[PDB]
Amino acid sequence: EQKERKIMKLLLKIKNGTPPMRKAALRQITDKAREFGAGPLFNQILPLLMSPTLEDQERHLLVKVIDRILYKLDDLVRPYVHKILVVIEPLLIDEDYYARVEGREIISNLAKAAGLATMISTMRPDIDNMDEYVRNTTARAFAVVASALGIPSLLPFLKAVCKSKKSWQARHTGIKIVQQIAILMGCAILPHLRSLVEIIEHGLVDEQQKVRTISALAIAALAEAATPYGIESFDSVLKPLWKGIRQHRGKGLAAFLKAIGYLIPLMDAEYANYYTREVMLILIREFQSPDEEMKKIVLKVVKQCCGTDGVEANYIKTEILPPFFKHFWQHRMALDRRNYRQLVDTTVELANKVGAAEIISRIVDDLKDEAEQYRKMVMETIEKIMGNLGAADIDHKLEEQLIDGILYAFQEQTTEDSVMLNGFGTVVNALGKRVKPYLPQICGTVLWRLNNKSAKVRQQAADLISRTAVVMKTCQEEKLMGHLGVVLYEYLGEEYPEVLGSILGALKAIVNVIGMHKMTPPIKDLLPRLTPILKNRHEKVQENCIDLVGRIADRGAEYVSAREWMRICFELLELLKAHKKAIRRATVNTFGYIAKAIGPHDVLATLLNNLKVQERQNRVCTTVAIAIVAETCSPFTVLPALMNEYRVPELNVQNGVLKSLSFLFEYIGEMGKDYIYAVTPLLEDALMDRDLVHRQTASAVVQHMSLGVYGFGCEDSLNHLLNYVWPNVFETSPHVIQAVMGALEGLRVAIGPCRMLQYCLQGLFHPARKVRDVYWKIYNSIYIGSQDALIAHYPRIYNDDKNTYIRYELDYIL
Amino acid sequence: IFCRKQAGVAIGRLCEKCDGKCVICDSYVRPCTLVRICDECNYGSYQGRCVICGGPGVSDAYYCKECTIQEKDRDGCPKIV
Amino acid sequence: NTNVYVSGLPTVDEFIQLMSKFGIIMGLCCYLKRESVELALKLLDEDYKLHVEVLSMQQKQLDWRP
Amino acid sequence: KKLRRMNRFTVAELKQLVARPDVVEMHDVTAQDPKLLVHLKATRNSVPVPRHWCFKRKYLQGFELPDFIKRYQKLHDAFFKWQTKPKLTIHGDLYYEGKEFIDRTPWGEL
Amino acid sequence: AAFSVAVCRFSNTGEDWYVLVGVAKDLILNPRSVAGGFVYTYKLVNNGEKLEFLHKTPVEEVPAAIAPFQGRVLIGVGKLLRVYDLGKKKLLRKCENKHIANYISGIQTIGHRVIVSDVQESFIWVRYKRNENQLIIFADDTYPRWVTTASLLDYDTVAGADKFGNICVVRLPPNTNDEVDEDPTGNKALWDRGLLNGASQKAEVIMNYHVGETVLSLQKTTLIPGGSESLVYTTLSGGIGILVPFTSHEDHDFFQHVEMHLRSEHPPLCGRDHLSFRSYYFPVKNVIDGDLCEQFNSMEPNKQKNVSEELDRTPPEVSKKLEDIRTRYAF
Amino acid sequence: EHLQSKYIGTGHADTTKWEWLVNQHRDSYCSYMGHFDLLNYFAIAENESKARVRFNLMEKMLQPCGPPAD
Amino acid sequence: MFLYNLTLQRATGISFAIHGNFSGTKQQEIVVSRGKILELLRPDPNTGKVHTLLTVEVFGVIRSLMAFRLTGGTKDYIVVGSDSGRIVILEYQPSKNMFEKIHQETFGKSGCRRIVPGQFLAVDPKGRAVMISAIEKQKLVYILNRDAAARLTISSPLEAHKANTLVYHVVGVDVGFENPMFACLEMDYEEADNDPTGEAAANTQQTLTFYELDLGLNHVVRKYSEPLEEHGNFLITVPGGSDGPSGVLICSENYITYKNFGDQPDIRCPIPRRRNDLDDPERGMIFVCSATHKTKSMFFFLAQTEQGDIFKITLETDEDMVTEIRLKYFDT
RNA sequence: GAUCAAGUGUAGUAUCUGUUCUAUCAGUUUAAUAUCUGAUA
Ligand SMILES: [Zn+2]
Ligand SMILES: [Zn+2]
Ligand SMILES: [Zn+2]
Repeated sequence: EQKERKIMKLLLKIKNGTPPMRKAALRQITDKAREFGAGPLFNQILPLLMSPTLEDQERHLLVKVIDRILYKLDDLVRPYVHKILVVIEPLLIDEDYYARVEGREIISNLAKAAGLATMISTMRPDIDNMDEYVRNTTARAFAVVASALGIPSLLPFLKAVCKSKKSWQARHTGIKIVQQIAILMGCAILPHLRSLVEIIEHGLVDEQQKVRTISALAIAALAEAATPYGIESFDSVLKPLWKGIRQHRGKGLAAFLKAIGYLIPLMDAEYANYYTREVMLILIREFQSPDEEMKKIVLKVVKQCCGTDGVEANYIKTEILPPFFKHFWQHRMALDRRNYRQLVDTTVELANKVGAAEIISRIVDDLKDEAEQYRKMVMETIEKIMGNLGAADIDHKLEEQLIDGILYAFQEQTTEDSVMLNGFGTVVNALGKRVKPYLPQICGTVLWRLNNKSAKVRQQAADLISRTAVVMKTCQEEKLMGHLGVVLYEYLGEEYPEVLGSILGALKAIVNVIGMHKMTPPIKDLLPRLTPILKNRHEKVQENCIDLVGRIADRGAEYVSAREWMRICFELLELLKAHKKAIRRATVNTFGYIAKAIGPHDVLATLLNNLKVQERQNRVCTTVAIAIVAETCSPFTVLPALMNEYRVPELNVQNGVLKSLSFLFEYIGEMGKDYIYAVTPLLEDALMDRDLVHRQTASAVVQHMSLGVYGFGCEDSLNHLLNYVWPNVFETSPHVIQAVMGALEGLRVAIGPCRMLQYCLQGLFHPARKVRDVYWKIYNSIYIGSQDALIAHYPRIYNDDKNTYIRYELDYIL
Repeated sequence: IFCRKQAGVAIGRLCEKCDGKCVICDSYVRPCTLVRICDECNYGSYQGRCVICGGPGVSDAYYCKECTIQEKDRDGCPKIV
Repeated sequence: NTNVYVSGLPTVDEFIQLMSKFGIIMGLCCYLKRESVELALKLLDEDYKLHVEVLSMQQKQLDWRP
Repeated sequence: KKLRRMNRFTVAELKQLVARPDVVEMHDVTAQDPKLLVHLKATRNSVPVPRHWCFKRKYLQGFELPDFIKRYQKLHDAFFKWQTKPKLTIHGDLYYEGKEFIDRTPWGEL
Repeated sequence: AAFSVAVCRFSNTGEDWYVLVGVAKDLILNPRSVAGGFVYTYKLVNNGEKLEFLHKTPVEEVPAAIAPFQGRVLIGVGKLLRVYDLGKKKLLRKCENKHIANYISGIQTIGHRVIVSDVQESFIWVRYKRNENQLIIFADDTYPRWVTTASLLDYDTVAGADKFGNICVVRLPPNTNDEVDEDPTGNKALWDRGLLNGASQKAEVIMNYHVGETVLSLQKTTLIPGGSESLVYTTLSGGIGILVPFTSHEDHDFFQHVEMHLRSEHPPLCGRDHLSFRSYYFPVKNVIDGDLCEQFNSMEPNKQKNVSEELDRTPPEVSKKLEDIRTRYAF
Repeated sequence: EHLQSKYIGTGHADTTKWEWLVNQHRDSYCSYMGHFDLLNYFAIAENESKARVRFNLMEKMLQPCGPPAD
Repeated sequence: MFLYNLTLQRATGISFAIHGNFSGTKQQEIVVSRGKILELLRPDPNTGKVHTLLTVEVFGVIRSLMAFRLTGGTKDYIVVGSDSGRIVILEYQPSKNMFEKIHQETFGKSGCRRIVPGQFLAVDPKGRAVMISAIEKQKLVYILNRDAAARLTISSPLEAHKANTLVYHVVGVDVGFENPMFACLEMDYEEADNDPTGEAAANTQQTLTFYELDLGLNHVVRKYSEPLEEHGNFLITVPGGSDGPSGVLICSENYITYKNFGDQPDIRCPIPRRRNDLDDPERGMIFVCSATHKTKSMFFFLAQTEQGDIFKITLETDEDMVTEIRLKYFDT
């Protein structure tokens, strides 16, 4: 009895505590599994698996137990299969993907453990069950049984089941299993495909509507899994499907149409023609069908047939499009999101084959429609088609209808819709140069919506400017872009940051277009307005404001004072280390522009004075800033100033220039090659110095110099620096020794493993353990780093009495 | 400590606060190689975890250039544990 | 000298937060270090129009200890 | 047990057994393999262990602006016109406490 | 087993030509042992169409390299470098040097300088003191290299190749002195000494490059009439390649930028880093891979555009500048 | 550090001459097996087939330096 | 001394060759490794002459090649093992005359390393799985699947590492559509390292181990392992399922042996020697390389000795059991 | 330089004040010392 309590203790140490406790306890259960026995152990495990309280990760760990005990127990599980299975089976039907895959995993392991004959003998009485739910799970159980074991192994059982004359429920479940096998396995079906089709094939012909339905769904699932291969396997079922298509009705026909839709993409171009035409006689009739399930199918079959290579673009243009537009492109279809997405997709695929203009010309008449949701549907379709195919196909007379309708739809939607914003931006960007005649109408429509009283509605108008200002450049740009910008300049006082971010995102788009002299709110008025906005808490505002101040610095440096730029740099300074990636990247780019704007000298003098007087947070920000002023502008303008700060006889400023140099070398990368010789003597002083933090961060400079200059020569200067790094190998402070290991791992790359080995050899067998520990730690980094390179560099070691240590193959001559 | 199981097909992710940092060195300079994590570290709740802190991942994790050069992309699944 | 005088002011609460950006502080201000005075004269002048004219643990705020 | 610490070569014996008696230090005798150690100390490009490894004190518990900088265009030319390589130490010249105190045309020039 | 050969005249015999062939006797490769060796001398006769055997001279270890030097022959027997006069019945050992670290694979000469290829310890520079009858080591490399072959580029510079598919160029630093003594009592092997357990002066490695494959020949030559001079190499997989000097930065810094962009835009097919491959045993130094640069022409035009834009050029100008450098030296 | 133990052929302060040389020889033979040109060189030098050179190297992997010291 | 490297004559030596429908057409090409270069050859079946279609410097050390095909596919992939430490799958794109990198999966550090995979590459004949194996300890298996679009998909690697184990060769065993199996000739070296006498080295035997990949459970199990009478230098995959009896020929010193798991006995044939051979009698004989020819109703192997003599090898079968190996001298 | 007590502070590392160190051998230990554990005074 007490050993069952040990199972509790072991379960507890898996379900709770540190990972080695879990690992040990699992090892204990699994090796003890033979003694515990399957009966007691599953009487105890299955209650946890049945508990509603069990988390996903608890369940996953319990599965990681179940796999191993099943492997250990093996044949011992055979009496308990029935009990184990009924607790597990519901997982196969759980909506949670992970609960589901876990159930499949443990049925797989249970099926490897228990003999096939026992799985069959367990689940066979459920094949014949009256409940479709029991049959459904049983079908999913057997599919997993098939997956774990060989598919051929289960075939002789399926061959008996699908011909089980005494119960349609049984024959039905057989074909459910054959469907579920295809859904589970995927393309792995293919070498067993004809064996599976030849099990189903008689079912399509059967006297029971249920069996015909499930066999058509099995054939759909097999065809889906086989795509694009395996057509030769289905040659059996082609005749039965047409003979059914011509005859069946309702959801029993929807099943056959589903099968056919998956078969036509498998076919050669000649058969694709013949059999698509066979479909349309019935599929066009089903376009009238009231049933939403049928309507889901026929759109799928249209998408599949017209997507197939064989079927003529002209055939689609003549026989598909007229009845399709008639029955589906009408107001009633916008009402259901399922039909909505399916119709949009189907229609975009027709466009991919037949062309943009053939579809768009049947749709655009309804951009001017009454209903918002139907206008949304057509707009989403035009959005997708012109995103895929562009404007090339579209007639001038179709532009006129597009743009008229697009403008009408935008002025019509009561509430800001993303779809209308997408559609309008896409179509304008696609048309490009062709938009020129309509620009007054577009601008007026935008400007109207930009003067609207609603926050969201103005956000959408500014977003639309943001997405399309590049097209608006075309002509009278100064006139139109400029007034849009003056309206936006008023909204720079926005109460809502969501909106202000878009105002800024629209202003940003204007200055990326306008020549800065032609700006309508002059830059002298624009920048002061932005300076308080830089301090806004909201991410979208900060991003667009910093990025906009960026373009003003880049493109229009001359319009504002040195001191104006200097104050802006000093405010931007902390944003270089902001939490958000976007805010940092904007700050880095734009500090780089403003450093060019000011010129490097006084911005650097200001940064070096800040580096002496601030808290660690803002001091690290200045090290980032100084490096931007080096990569941008000139590095040679930065290093002379840093060299002078190091001549100040104070440990805190000196330590500061070492952090500045360490980041400068990380940041400028390959540019560092020009500068190693100049910075070398500073690093000698720093690395000879008594201070622990000088030697730590001089080592960090050497890491970044080394990794930055790899392959550009300079190994002379790096060998020289290694003579000052290397003595620090016996330092004991965590921070200095990790920085020294970092430097050595850098120099292994830039000087190479040969040199690093030459520094290790005399210490690997040195008398003192504290030398050996340190030298083997270094050697192991070089070895893991460069194992195959070391072959060339190992010294000649002479033979002993017992042992051969020469490498004779490398002594050979040719 | 780092996980160091053999990495697989799953891509490592980063939360907004840790966005753009290198998992190994915590530098924000020059992301170069996509981080790859082991299946166990990317399963269920573990799926979508920030490599550095385990938060919801808003972006793909990237090993820096300095780490890629040193072949520190190769040590195994850099999920911090 | 690290002492600085300021004019064109609006509270002590505003004043300390406003001036903290030019470096550590131990109307009139007193910075730890002289270079804060150069920063104030460059930047806090004109920043209303603002106008500007001329222990261990406290120094250990400027340290680069890891 | 102290016994194996007695089961060692004398310095005399190690000095005579080896190709290079000038690399044999007092401490070398006490190694787990003094013959491998002395061999590695004699290899042609190998660098000695930092001498302070046996000192009771921690390693260091006992700047001038380069001439071309010190000398826009001027600041470019310091790096791209008149920059001289500093005195560089050779491979293996480790720093320590007291360290400071027939035609001849080159092939493949430009 | 013949391992070395030379054709030469001797000062004593004047016009008469000789073929000297160095032979190992009963060489076992692994574990290595040998029954010493021989140098066979033949008098070349009948306008160099027949070998008239003259004498067979025994030696203690394989005479692995032979090099004619100042009307006498320099033979490297194991680790011993010896000058041999023709003699009449046998070669006469005028001088010997026993300070070479290991087995000698090759011997090049220029003026009074002798460059000795050690099997593992790379290059040793020796001067023959003519009046004093001494071979003096005056410089060595700072790396082990498993040298296979060597070539003299100038009086101060050696191109070498090794068993690990590398090429290097090693140069004597300016103001290296070859006028060096060896002490008649012993002082220069006792008190006075060399650096790091090698010679007192060191060669600089001015070039390193992993060819990717073992080189057994190096020759400085012009491959085309009125083309530029080049360093030609050959390999065990049957490759032939060249290393050619850039004449100016207008070439060098351009091809440097081309190589940088192709390393990222067109990375190696089987997943290697290119810089890592060319840096296999030592970091790559002063060589640009034209085998990578000429892949520009094999990129899709999408990449050719993008790479050429980052080079301030159109793709035809890039293709032409690639053709121009090949045709200047190579065919 | 502990994690270095994931990698065979690393060492530590009580690594012997024999342990270290056996790793150098095993790594060398694996390098010769991979480097096609280095394998070419040995096949030509021994006058032996590349397939027998590879086999002889694999046979040498078991006890490349002779038995452990004692 | 700035220098520009140019190849004048590409390497001509071949170290690996694989054959397949790399173009995805009726005709066969050969992909050859020249170590640093990957090259595609077409033999014209009319003119006889062999045309080089494509040559690519791969700036790496190619160490293994396999052709493989997904079940149902018309076109062969090249899978490459290299010093890179990344498994690379290439598809030849005939229209663009280029090798296109379909996958690149990373598992280790670069160089020709002892414990990092790349030296040995084995693919399942059906193309379901690929195993990349290091000389020592580390072996990794990548499952291969075809997506709906028919683009190749590579599974995450499954670890199959056995410490202190040296692998001499790995080949995929043809099990038909049963779970993929790989076969490795392996020797465990732990005991030799711990035995001062050296007896353990002498008494260490190579084993043939079959590793099975249970596709369902995503794990690789070391399912059978067996000591060989003598050391094999390489393995040959024997055709399986309908095509043949499965199993693997071990080529060894003086012998060729057929083995299969289960009730199959060992069949062993000595390698026939040259009559009047002038060679040193102490010299054993190995097969240096092999080709397989699989035909609609039969198969045979060609195996070449160190002397250059090719033997045609056939296997007689009764039921699914091999009963004898037959060797006919073919050509030199 | 080792070693004991006390204050103080940090994500972590420590700083800082007040003491001890006087003879040999053996064992433990170390590169050698030392410390530590016994013995002789
Ligand atoms: Zn990093
Ligand atoms: Zn992980
Ligand atoms: Zn995070």
